[PDB]
Amino acid sequence: MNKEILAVVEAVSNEKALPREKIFEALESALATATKKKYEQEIDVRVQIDRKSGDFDTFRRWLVVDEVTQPTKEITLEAARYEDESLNLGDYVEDQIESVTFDRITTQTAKQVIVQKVREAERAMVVDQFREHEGEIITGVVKKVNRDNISLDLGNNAEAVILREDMLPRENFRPGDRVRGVLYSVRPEARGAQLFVTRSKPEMLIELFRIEVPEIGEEVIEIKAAARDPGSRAKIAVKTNDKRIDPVGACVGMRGARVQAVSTELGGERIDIVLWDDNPAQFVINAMAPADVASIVVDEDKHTMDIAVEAGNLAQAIGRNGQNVRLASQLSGWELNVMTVDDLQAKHQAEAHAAIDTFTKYLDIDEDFATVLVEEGFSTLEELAYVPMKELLEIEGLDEPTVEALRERAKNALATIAQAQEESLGDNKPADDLLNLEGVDRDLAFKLAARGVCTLEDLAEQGIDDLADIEGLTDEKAGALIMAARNICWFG
Amino acid sequence: TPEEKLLRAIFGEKASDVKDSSLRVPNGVSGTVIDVQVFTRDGVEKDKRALEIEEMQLKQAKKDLSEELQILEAGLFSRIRAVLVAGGVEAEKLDKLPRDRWLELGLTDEEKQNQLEQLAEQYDELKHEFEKKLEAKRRKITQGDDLAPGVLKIVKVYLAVKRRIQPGDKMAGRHGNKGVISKINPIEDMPYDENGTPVDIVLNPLGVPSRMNIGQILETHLGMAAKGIGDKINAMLKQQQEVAKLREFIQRAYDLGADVRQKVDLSTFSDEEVMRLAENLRKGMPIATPVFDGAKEAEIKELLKLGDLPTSGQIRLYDGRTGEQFERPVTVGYMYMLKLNHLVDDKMHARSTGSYSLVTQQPLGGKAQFGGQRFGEMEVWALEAYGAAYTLQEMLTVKSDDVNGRTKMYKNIVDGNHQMEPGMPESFNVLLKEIRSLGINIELED
Amino acid sequence: VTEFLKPRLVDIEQVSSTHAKVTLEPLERGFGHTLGNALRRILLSSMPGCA
Amino acid sequence: ATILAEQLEAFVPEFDPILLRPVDDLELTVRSANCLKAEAIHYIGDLVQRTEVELLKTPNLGKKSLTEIKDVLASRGLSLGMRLENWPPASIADE
Amino acid sequence: RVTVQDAVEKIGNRFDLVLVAARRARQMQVGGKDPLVPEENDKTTVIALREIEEGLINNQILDVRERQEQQEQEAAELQAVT
Amino acid sequence: REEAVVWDILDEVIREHPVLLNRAPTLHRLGIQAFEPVLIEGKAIQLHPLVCAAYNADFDGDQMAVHVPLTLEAQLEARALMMSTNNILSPANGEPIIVPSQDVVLGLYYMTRDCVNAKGEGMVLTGPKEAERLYRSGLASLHARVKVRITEYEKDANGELVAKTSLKDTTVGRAILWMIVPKGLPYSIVNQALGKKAISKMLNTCYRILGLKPTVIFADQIMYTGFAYAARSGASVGIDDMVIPEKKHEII
DNA sequence: CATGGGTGCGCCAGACAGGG
DNA sequence: CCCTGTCTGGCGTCCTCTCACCCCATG
Ligand SMILES: [Mg+2]
Repeated sequence: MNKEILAVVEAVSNEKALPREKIFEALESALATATKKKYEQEIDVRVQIDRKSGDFDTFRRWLVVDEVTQPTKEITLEAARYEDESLNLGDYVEDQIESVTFDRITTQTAKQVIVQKVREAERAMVVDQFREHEGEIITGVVKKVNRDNISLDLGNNAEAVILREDMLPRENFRPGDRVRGVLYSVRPEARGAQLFVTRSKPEMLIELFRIEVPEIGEEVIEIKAAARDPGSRAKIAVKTNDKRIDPVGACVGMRGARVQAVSTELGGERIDIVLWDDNPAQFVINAMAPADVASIVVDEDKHTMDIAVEAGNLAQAIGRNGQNVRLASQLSGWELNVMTVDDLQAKHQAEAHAAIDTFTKYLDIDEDFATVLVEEGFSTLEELAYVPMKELLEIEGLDEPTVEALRERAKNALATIAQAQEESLGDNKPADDLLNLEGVDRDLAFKLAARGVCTLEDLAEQGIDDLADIEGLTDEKAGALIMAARNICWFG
Repeated sequence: TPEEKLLRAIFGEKASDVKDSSLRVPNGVSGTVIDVQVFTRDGVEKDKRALEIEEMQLKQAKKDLSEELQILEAGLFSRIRAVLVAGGVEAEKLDKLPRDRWLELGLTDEEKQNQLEQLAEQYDELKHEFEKKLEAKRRKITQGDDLAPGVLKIVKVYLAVKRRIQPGDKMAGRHGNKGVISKINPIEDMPYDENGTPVDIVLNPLGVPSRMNIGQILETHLGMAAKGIGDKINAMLKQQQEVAKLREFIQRAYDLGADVRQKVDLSTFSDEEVMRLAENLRKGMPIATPVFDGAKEAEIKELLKLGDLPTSGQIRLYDGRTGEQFERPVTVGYMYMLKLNHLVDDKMHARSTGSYSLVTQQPLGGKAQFGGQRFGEMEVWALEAYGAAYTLQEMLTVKSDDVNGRTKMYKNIVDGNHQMEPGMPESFNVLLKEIRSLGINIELED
Repeated sequence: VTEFLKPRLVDIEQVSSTHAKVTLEPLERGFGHTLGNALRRILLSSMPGCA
Repeated sequence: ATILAEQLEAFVPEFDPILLRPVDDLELTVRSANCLKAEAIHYIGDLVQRTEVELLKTPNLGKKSLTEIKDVLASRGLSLGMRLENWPPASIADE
Repeated sequence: RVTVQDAVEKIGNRFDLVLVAARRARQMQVGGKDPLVPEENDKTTVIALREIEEGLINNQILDVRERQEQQEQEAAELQAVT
Repeated sequence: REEAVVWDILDEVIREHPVLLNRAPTLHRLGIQAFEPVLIEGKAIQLHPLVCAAYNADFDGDQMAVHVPLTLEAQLEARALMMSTNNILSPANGEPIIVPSQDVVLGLYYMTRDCVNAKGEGMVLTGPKEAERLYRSGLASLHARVKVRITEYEKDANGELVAKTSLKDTTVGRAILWMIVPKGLPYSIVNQALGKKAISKMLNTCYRILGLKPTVIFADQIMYTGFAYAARSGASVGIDDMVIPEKKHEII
């Protein structure tokens, strides 16, 4: 009876490595809840278990509050202090109440609350101790297969889930099968699965390589990037600081044994291992393997790279359904355009001709001088307007007066283009002139400017009939805006 | 359990082992508790309600014997007043003194002082008899009662159900016309006549020529004659008519026949009994018809002619549903019908899964024991006579006898899988043990 | 006290052509007969027409 | 149905009274009602102006009787410490 | 459902009707197979006899479908192994 | 507790689940028959009247037992072997056991008969539908001889029903009862007076020609129209109905 | 306390005597 | 042994619903 409480507390404390205090607090809450259910009225109840005897006293708790909303469970601070002057806001006032007999009903409630406390203590500490597993490749047994997810048993009452998107496209699991996967997310949800496991994401590939390649687990080789088409093909980029170690050779292993072990665990996924380079162009050449790259052109402003290949290698460089270029682009972070050497030359000739036409049209220069600007690397009016004067003065035949005139023309051309677009739509010119009439929103100003009504004068000249087809403009609203425009233009 | 054994510590008592359970009673009947008896074997402590019943019956018997003494003393004093009307009467002096001394008044040695002495003998006998009988009645209430071997107290409770009528009860007349009442119609659907009154009960005519009880139709016609006389009395009395017209009509309704035995006359009833006799005749006039010397047809016709009813006994009747007339006018009247105590909420019974017998694992028999109906031998023959084979297999293996078979069946029914695992009847194993308990060696081969 | 079960034609199963079957529910424990009889007697004769 | 229906058309400021009510109408325990009467609290409008801290100073008013008063006031949508401007109305000042 | 006359017109024994309809109702109830006729929330017995009346189920077709959907399961197992 | 939601559950399980009704002295196999339940406010088993002649069940205080086929093969045996529609012929012979017993033959015998003068004597009617319309409106009598035009379907080909329409000199009641007869039977099955032997051979010829399902639905329509016109008949029994012979006393 | 010992049914049918 | 009379055994409808009462006796 008495000594049995101590023996139970000691057995549970030792077996679940849990603080005795946390078990008692929970038993007190369990007994309070079991007591509340025996009364027809909603009462507040505190239970206190004596830590030496295992005896327990049950109260009618009265949550000391400032304002009483529930007179059956709450008492004012003034009324609580009339019974005991030591009480504060948030304390409990008690009332001698018959403790519930410990029947198999309370026993079952106590068992359930202990089990729940162990889930939030023993199992929580087990998950904390398995900080590596929360991130590394956990191993589970398939408990249940549904259409949209697989439930894994990890042992110790821990359940994990693999979602349909987190599976490989050709995997078929049965109840009782062993499955490995990366624990990529732990969610403290009050309902559902708490442990989310992936086999499809790139982290599964990284951690399989960490286990299979000791040199990655010892931090001698680093995986810098991983790009993956799950169950089909992946690319990994590897670097080492030790010049004595070939990082690609280490990840492949003797006759490919290491990469084949990882591929076999991923259902026969093809894995390319590439050397990481700190030069983006050299890294993209490596990422494009097994296709040979002839030349690369880098557009830093668009964050894009044009990759020229021999006409025989084009199909290999793109890969089946663009898989090779897509995985290389995901691995590099660059947008990759794969074309032939002939197509790259034709593209550059078309861009050079478009730049020459743009410069000839807007800068009032001859085609010979526009060609020199493009040969010196200028492709946009913005570059010519904003580039440091020193770079323009390095061009053979440019003097300081001609560079100043060229920049002034480029700025005036950019301003003319801006004004043209601002009057064509409602960016600035029609967003101020046509939008002067009170009531004109930016959308209506652009709808007016699409009809050639660009200014407040153009609107003052319209009839209601000329504007009747504009979506969102009623005849009354059209008439009001035309009259507002006329009042400003003709009577201001 | 750990917590059930910890009961001593957390709360108290001891340990939760013996099943705490209060004898609660079953269902099927309503009622109102009208009378509770409590009998106590002597020596056992009377609780507070047994002392309440003891005080109650002490109080009732005390009041009853005291009222015996008071009522018989009132009759005795009325006798003393009746004797002292003559012979030394005191008209004013009689009620000046207390009433228990009505003997020493002025009166000589006659039969009257002798009678007052005899009444004094009776009065003192009643006094001492009341003393000794109240002592004996307190003894009878206070004592215990000899009872069964090893019983403390018997509580008897009298429920008082009020059972009305419903489709399924059995009613019958007095000639053999039985019947289960089949539908309790509304008022409007009843066939009414060209006065307005609905008929109460619609029998079936076809039971008359085969089941030859033609007496119920003569009883029906004579009952309609009786109610016709009763309606004419109710009409002559509801109009507040003087007693002369009531005397006329009641005399005409009581003569009415051949040489008969009755021969009453209302000229010696004196104008107050005739009103009370008509107060008793207004719901109908009772008619005696002795067994083999009864009322012939012409007398029924002459009594149906005294009321203004049709001679043939048949009124044309309208319909309640259609509101249009039934062709070929029908027979109405009054029949005296009896409710029999073969009710329908005493026969109706149903059982899914109840208790099972002990020696042969089959369900119990009866209704008070919550039992199942006997699927007898001729029903087994009638299912062999069809081709029903699985119905008979579950009718005598799964539903009845095999215990593992029926627990598998109950799990399979509450999970939606209609399927039986057959097994063997356990009563066939009882047959094997009874034949095997002789010198006979019965087995099961293979 | 004047609140009854107001009914409605839940379906008109018009069987084939020139023939319908109109079911009305729910009525009181006695109003099916009075509406059937009223509509039956009125349709039979009162309803006018030409022939 | 149209014929049969056409053949039948010839047949067919102390807040409010709540405040203006006496405290005895609140169904309070005989203890709580007698404690309020001892402090000259006659109307519901007088009770609603008093704070919980003021009612606890009243002789013989316990924490239990204060909880009863709150639960009863809450059942009527009233709370302790409401300020009524112009209470008592001049209609009550003459009793 | 009132009569089962055509379900005997298509299976002449009137005892094989009970076996075929019981086999069919056990496939529809616990095994989780769809009815081949659209129901009206009938129970599985009447849906079995309603499939018998259409003719699309008797013992021949049930043996054909059990052999083919047992060979399909063992074929799936063999192609999963090898 | 019997809450408000278990009665919908009960109307779900009762549906399409037959029960075995059984009279207590079962002598032959027609004394155990399987029905479908229809729930009753009450405490008494309502039993269809024609079926009573199989059970030897009157209603003078009789009791019956209900049994539930639990398993699925037993539900199918109750529907396919022991259903009450399947037992329409007695196994001892060829005679139908769902013969209409007592009220319904009185309703038919009063309906299909004749009298030498009634309302609508010798008028001519364009079909049985207006025969019933003349009976209901109050312009003719149920037995009044009349030429009607009936269309009897005789199936003289190999499974093809050939219509022949003609004018039969018949009564009003025989046309009203012709509205219930199925297609294949000839009109002369109702042209007579229809006692009990005649209605038994009516159901027997319907079973031999048109099979089982028209005979089940026609047995029900016989019972309904017999009960309805026996109610409309008002066929009582009086004391004057038993006519004493005037020649009886001289014979004695 | 524990144990210890009426005389109103009638037919069929085959086995056991009983003559024969 | 072949027929005759006697002597014992085996058997006689199915479901239900109440009730009442189950071994003395005693050294
Ligand atoms: Mg009977």
